[PDB]
Amino acid sequence: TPLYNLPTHRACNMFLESYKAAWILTEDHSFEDRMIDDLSKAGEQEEEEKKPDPLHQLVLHFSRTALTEKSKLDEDYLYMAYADIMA
Amino acid sequence: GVEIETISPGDGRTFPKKGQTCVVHYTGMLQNGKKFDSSRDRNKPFKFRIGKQEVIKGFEEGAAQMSLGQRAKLTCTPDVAYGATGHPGVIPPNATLIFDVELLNLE
Amino acid sequence: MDILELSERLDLQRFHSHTLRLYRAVCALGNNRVAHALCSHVDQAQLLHALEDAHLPGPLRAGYYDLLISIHLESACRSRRSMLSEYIVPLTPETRAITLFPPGRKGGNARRHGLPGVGVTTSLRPPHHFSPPCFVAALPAAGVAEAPARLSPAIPLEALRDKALRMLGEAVRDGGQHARDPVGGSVEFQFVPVLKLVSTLLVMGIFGDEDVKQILKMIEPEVFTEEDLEEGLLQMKLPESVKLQMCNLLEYFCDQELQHRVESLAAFAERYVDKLQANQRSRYALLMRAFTMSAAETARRTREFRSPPQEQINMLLHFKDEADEEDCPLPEDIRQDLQDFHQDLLAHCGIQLEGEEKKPQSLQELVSHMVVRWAQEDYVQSPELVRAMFSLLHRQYDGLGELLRALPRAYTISPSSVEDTMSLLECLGQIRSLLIVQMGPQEENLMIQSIGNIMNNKVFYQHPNLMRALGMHETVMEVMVNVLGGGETKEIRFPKMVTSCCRFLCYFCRISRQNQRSMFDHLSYLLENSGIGLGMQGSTPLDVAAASVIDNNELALALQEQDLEKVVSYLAGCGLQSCPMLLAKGYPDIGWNPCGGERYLDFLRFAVFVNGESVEENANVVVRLLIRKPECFGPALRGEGGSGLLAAIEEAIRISEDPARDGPRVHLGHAIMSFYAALIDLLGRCAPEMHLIQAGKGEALRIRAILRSLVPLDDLVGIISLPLQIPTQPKMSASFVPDHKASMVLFLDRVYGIENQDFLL
Amino acid sequence: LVLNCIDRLNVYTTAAHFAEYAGEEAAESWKEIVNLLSELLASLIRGNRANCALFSTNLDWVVSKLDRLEASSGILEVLYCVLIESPEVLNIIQENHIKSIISLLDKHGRNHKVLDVLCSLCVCNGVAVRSNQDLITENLLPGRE
Amino acid sequence: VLQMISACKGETGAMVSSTLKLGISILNGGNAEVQQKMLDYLKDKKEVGFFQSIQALMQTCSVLDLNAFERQNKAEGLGMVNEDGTVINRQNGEKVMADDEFTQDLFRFLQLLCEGHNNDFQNYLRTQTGNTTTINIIICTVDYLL
Repeated sequence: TPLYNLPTHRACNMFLESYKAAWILTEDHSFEDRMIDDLSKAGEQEEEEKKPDPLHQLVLHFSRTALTEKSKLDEDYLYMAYADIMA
Repeated sequence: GVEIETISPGDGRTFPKKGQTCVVHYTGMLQNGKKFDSSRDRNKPFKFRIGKQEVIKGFEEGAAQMSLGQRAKLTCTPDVAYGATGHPGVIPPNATLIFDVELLNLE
Repeated sequence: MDILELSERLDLQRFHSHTLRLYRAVCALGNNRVAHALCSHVDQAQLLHALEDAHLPGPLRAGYYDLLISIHLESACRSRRSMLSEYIVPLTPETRAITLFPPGRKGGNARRHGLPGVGVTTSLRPPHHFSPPCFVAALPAAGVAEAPARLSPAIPLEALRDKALRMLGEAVRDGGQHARDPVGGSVEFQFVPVLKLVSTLLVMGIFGDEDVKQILKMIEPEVFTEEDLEEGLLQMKLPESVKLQMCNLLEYFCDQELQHRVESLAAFAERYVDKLQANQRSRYALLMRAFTMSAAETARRTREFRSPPQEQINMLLHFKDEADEEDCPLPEDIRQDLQDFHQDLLAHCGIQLEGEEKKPQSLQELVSHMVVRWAQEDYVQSPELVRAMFSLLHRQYDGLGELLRALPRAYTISPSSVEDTMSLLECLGQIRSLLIVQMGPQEENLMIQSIGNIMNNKVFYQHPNLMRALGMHETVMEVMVNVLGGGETKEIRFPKMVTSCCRFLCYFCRISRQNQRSMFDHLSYLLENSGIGLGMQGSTPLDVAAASVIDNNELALALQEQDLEKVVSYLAGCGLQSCPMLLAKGYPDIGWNPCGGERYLDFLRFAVFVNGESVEENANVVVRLLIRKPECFGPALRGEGGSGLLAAIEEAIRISEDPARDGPRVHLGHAIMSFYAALIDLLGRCAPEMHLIQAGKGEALRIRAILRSLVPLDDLVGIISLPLQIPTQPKMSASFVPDHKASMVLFLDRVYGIENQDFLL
Repeated sequence: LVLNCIDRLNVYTTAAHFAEYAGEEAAESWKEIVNLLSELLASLIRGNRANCALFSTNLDWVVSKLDRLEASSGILEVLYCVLIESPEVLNIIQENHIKSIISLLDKHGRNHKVLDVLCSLCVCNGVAVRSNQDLITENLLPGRE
Repeated sequence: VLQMISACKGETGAMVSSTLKLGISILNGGNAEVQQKMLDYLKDKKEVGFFQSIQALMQTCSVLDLNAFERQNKAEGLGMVNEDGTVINRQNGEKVMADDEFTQDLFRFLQLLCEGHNNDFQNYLRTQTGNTTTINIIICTVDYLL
């Protein structure tokens, strides 16, 4: 009785919750190493004091956000995701 | 005490009735000043009804005694058109309004 | 003086640019009145002529473009962008008719992903509600009279879109021709304003299908032909601002693609749950037909009947594969369809599924290659461009993360039930648009009217996940903490609006459980804020705190301790205060807080009993905190300073009939007796459970001894024995309350106990 | 003491030919010292966040001492720094300050700094103010000319 | 990483957890080059506060307690059945510690930072000379162990 004779909205929400708690987010991608290899491998497509094109602008940007004023900072989920990806 | 300068060419012998809808093609013109409104610039005639207020009473009484296609210079006195307060940011207080209404409604 | 004159009168050109900046700043963040006022000066024809002209200077062209953007297509764009993270699908045959749509024409799984934003997308977003500007309408005589603000002036959208399309076509043709004379004197003044305009129009959602196809074709005519000459913008050296505009354009396209994907998943989910319901009905019918010759009949009955639907759904779905384990009560028919859909979805994302210059033939690979190419160029000196670039790069590599972030904001609305949803969404958008503006009388009146026109909605009653998502409770709390805190004594500014807010807070508490916990911690923050500022009369948030913990049985067990210390410290401070408002209202100066003390006692009454029980931990904590400070519960009249409770109640009675200390609806005697009744009720409800646990431990016995020693005997009986009024000339809340006797009975039963002589007396 | 010194030096009814009250070698050293003091206050409140909040106590005196004939250079820039580096004083601005700003704009020519200050006077740090914008749109532009 | 960890002081938000995880990830195995680079950077900058931030962060770490355990046991006792509230009442019984992973990560990062036998980081941590303030992390760690 609780299974059938139910509005489709409850079933749809329940399916969404169950699919969220499913085989998804089970580390079945392994794409981080591929992206890291694909970024730094492009050092110079056609090119002494020149900074490296990849993996250096990001580091300098994060350092310059570190060395800013106005006490501490918050939010910044980009640095979150990138540090998690590297680790 | 409103002066009307009717321009005779433009024919038309159909006075606007009370309660129907007619269109206008006026362009605004402030006294001893500049142009602030123009229905020709928007390329869209203005539609309004007669006898249900919703416009300037001075403008309505100036446009009442007019025929189809007959433009004129309806000078609205400021004491009844916009009063001593006026529109805040467009029309300065106690200033007359001058319009040249043109009629093109097919009824 | 001619506009086209740039070589001379440079100071005049700078002055005109700053004038345009002032005009744009005046028309910022709403303010439709100044929008109409600027529409009076810079009308439609002038804006279109400045748009179409190409001999104009750079700064003036940029100023005119941004002025048009901030006048006409600003408020609607902000309102629609504020709700781009919300995905709601109805139940129409159009929803069932849209899916991932693989290119099955001479293809299949190993085909393209389809052009994003080609239309046929269904969602629930409010209309923009434009209005044509006018200047011959007389203003209403009544001042404001709860006017619903105004509306932004309307312009022909199709003509503007066509002009923008032909403008971008001319610009890209000129860029391909490599002319030495830019429209604005530089590449920036030629590309940035038109790109900003077309981005705003694309966010608007005015383009159909052919327009979007043409735009996608002219962006990159290399891998967009599945549906040397005219080179796309992606193959041209451009400055930083053009890169920012193209990054925003790509972000909008990817957001549209994600919305289409989640709508397709919702349609598939509806089909799957319909099939599952049909299969469950068939299985139940067969089980009813043949229910004998079995040994696990009781187990099956308990599993499919005596279980919540969540557990049943989780058992029937999460056990479908279990990494090739089966052990599920479902056939192998829908399993193949589920596996095929999962494989198709993983193929749609950036997963190769096989191994974990070249033509991309897609969007994700195209944007990744383009970002790598831009990185391969010279070092970028703009931090914001780098940040947006890296955000776009990361957003196009992890579809699982964005999908997991977007699923909680997804829901399915019943068919023929969209009018109320549109009304609620429009009200929420208005609430946000008035949140981004500083407070005042007219906007608070509009907010009160909107929150009073939202009560009769027939949507807030059900579906708690709509308000659990979105975050509109957070918006309400931000609004109220803005009007309450931040200005020390500015809390008293703008009253009479917290009543509807507090009613909403109580209702949102009473809807569900997770919302109850979230608004519990939020309301704890609110009671802290009210304590730092003494609070306010009327619909006090302390009453909301009392009403929020009427029946939880889960939060009180894990409730903190420092909040109780703050509450009792505030109560003691109120008791030692002299009530400056009471003396100014026409009452004698008494060093005691009647209303604050009564409200605090009422709140503490609701935070002890939980569900009729008595949590011993919170009981002993509140006893220790209350008795640690002698200057509490009226130390100068309860008996701490050397007085008696019987003498105090006799004095309160003598004040009650024919009062003379006070002048004019709440007097002192009723407040005193209500405070004493509330305190005694709190003490009675704080007794250590029942005799079932007091016979084994000593803490309960010590608490009982302390409570019995706090108040003497022959006092409750004497109070009860006091005569009442005439039993049924009219009377009001000035004499003895009959509920006081109930509190006396409860305290006598729950603390003193029972015997023969006292019981018969 | 700086405000007191400025007030004492500004007791002159015109600060141009009233040097006989003080004597000789004072008329020549008037505009330069006034501009130097204004620039000193300007560099003082520039960059610091707490200093602007502390100094944002008497804006009426600064507004009144704005159109002091020769005081166009400087003084205005102090108010601009206070507005930029302390977006909290923008709460007690009545119509008097707006009228004074408009009078300064019409009296000291078409200076772009005045329009910049008026531009910064409406929008606050992410929050719009309806009162200031409505006051600006009806006083600076009550029409034309 | 050293600048990011020196920005947030006292607060134990996700910022510090992500920084410590990245420090674990980069310093796993104890490369001599990374240690030398960090020592050179700290000696060149001579910036105080990083040690202060570390001390403040470690001072607010969590320890086992009896009343919290009793509260968790009472919560796990339930007594009533709600709408699938068993999985949401507690975070799998982590209300007693809620910080063991972060503390272990921080101590692991400190261990990987000082694992070489160069006898250089030990003297710096015991008494730094480039700054005008001594922190003496060893005594604070002893207090945490006690």
